[PDB]
Amino acid sequence: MYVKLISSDGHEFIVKREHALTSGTIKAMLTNEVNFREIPSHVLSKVCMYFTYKVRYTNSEIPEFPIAPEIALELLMAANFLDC
Amino acid sequence: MDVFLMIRRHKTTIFTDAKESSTVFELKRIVEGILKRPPDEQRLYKDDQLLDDGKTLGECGFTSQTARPQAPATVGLAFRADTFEALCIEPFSSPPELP
Amino acid sequence: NKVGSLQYLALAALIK
Repeated sequence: MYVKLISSDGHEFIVKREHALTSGTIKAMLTNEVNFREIPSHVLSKVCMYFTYKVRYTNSEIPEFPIAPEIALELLMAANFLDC
Repeated sequence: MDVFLMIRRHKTTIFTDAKESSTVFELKRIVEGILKRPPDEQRLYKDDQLLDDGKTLGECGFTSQTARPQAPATVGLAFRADTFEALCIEPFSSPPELP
Repeated sequence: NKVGSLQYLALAALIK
């Protein structure tokens, strides 16, 4: 039901399995635990919020998805890697 | 309406959702399902303020405007060790700065 | 209503 995503700085993010399958890369992985040696906390947290935001508002007026310009490049790289 | 939450203790974040009409107790059950510690072994906090088990999440300040999928609200989680630890939440890594 | 891919959203955030 839930999967555990681990960041490079050792944070664990417990997300619903169905939400995490928004990522094509993660969907290719799947135990209940995926390790990311290259994605830091402040990026992986946003990635997780994206999963939920997408599942909820896909086929919904859609509110903005907030991204600080300071995290955007790292987020871009992460999202590319994650295929989402 | 649904509320979206990051339940946080130390370096662990649970991304979950509940209803505004959910009691704090129901949240503790979700946490029990994930972390295998029953409701009476948990304290939940918002804004350094202890949450009452019998209150709805909405009464506690978790609303659709406040706890959104793009921008979830944090709930702090403290476990009974006999004695409850003080709230320990580790920050995420610091975002870089621009040029 | 369709949610944009995170790559697109992240790039749009660099444009701003």
